[PDB]
Amino acid sequence: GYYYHSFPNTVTIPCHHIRLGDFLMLQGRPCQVIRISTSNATGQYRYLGVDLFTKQLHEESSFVSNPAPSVIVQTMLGPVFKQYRVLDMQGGHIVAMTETGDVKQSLPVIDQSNLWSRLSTAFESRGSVRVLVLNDSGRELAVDMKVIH
Repeated sequence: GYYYHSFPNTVTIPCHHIRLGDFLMLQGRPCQVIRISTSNATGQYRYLGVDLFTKQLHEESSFVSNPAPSVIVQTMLGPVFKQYRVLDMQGGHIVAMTETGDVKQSLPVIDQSNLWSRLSTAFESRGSVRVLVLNDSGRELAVDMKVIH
């Protein structure tokens, strides 16, 4: 929103800031966007994405909000990520630890954009590596990485 005018574990993203490859909630599912089009009927943006967990395709159109006179905004929802430290890497999954010390013994890593390989080289050469983590009804998934500098 803004000052208050408004547009779970999701943030509102204006559509002009959405690009191919971004993660969005489509039909309630975390997806990587693979196509952006415009509806002939409504003129709104339409998003086609691949579910990060199930790999199924989902489509959803933007939501048009009009919170104030002459303010008209198309938005989608994106997921909120958690950042965990990486303590160990064993056979496609990692031992991670949260900001408060909570150990996650077997966190799977998404098979996407060479993440396991990029994570391993960054881990091999550990303290500065973080994983970005999404949750699907209790199921956590490492979907990206970050080296803190």
